[PDB]
Amino acid sequence: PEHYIKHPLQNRWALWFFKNDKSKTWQANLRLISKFDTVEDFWALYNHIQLSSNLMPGCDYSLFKDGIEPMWEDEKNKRGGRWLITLNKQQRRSDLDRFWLETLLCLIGESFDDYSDDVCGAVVNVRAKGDKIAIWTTECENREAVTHIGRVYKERLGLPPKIVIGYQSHADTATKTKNRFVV
Amino acid sequence: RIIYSRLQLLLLK
Ligand SMILES: C[n+]1cn([C@@H]2O[C@H](COP(=O)(O)OP(=O)(O)OP(=O)(O)O)[C@@H](O)[C@H]2O)c2nc(N)[nH]c(=O)c21
Repeated sequence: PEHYIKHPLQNRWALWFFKNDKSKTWQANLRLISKFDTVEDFWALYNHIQLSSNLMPGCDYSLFKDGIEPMWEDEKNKRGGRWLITLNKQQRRSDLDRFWLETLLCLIGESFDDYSDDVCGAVVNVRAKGDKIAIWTTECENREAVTHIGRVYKERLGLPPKIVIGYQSHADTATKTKNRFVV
Repeated sequence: RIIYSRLQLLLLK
């Protein structure tokens, strides 16, 4: 195999940044950082930007398929939901960056086999109360696809069987949250 | 579909 060709990704992805320093409306604080559709370009971007652990509390990164905005209101997210990884304060140091990188690799590598098309993106929230990472999927009622994605993710993060993770619909998250599924 | 294992992605860094 020749080596002058970049390694294309199945999807083009968009990286977004959030910091609550521009507007009192949530959506106006989102910044598109960049888009990429090869492995080499992914790494160029990843190597240029801060580790999640070095961001100020209140910031997010989001990696979404190009065409899907990183918000509940997108056509591909409104009926969807997320698998949620909740981290304690000490895990900012031990696990946040490695879990986020593994999440990015899961996404860009199409690691969910028959159900990769149900994946919309992923979000990391750096927060003083405890950081969160999540994979967002398009349809909270597809039990088979959602459960499969969760099991892949748990395996890729190396979480043991006694650590249970939960899936919440965005419709439930947005209302004033219960798990629809656990793995 | 274009799939990459974890190893493949890291080698290409
Ligand atoms: C992901 N998202 C977050 N927000 C707003 O940002 C707030 C914080 O949502 P957050 O997901 O950033 O979590 P945080 O840990 O800061 O607080 P919590 O999850 O509410 O406990 C939400 O309550 C919404 O007001 C959102 N507002 C809209 N309209 N759409 C979105 O997709 C969206």
